[PDB]
Amino acid sequence: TAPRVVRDRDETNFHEMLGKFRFDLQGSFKENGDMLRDSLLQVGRDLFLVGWVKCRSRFATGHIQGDVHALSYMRRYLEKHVDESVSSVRFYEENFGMPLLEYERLSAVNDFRAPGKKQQH
RNA sequence: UUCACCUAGCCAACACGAUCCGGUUGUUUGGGAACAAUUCCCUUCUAGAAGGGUAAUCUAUGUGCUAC
Repeated sequence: TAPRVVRDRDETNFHEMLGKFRFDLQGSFKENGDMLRDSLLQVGRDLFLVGWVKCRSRFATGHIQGDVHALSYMRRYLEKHVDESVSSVRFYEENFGMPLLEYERLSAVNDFRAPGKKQQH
């Protein structure tokens, strides 16, 4: 687990680093956010996403991790290239350069609560 | 492909694998139950006749009875 202090430069290692994404969406969505979740999953597979994501009617956040260069494209896609209406984009934290990764597969957390408890809640 | 999340609610006979045990550890030829009164008649033989017995209990599935 050698840090970037060993010899990363602009020759060949400039595109050999990992990190975490930074995004926090907020605003109303069509139906219950089904369109946004489906669109994000298809694009995420092409970029070989590892982290997870959360989608809902209003709340939309998550933690996405991957390559330093791969995540750069997603920043522009999820800021202007949005078919739905977006109010504003927030940020929580970011970090570039880290040995190995935490997650292994891309998945979206969905509300699988039973319908019986929905009325009580 | 809810690869997710707790398990006093799993197989060692699909397979890998911690420890004990080591059956020339394989092969040739066979078997692996529920149903006995023998070809019964001095009337008959190269064109049809007389006798066949374990009645012990459950679960899951096809199939039947309806008008005086």
